[PDB]
Amino acid sequence: SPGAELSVDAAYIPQPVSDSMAAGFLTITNEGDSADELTSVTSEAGEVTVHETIDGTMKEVDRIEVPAHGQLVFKSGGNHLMFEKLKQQPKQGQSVAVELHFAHSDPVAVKLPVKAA
Repeated sequence: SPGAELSVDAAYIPQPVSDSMAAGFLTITNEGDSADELTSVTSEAGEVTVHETIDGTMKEVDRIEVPAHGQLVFKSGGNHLMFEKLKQQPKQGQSVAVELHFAHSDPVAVKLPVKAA
């Protein structure tokens, strides 16, 4: 249905070496005819920001495209989410929930288990 053509998989957090910050990975698939934008991500765990990664350096962005009949991939060595202001090191066995918010679609809740570093 309109506003629900986005789905998520490949969603996890590698256990960080930090008590305050972590990377989140996930892939967003758009089966729709129209491109969308990830415009914010929320979580009870801390603040979530979106980063593009170029040559092992990162760049924070406010908005990022999800192409029509395509994917936006967050993964090791590529773009990623960054959890900030965490209250403790997330650990294997735990999971963190986020809500993805999009310019032109309904939001999407995701569960991100913490995995080996």
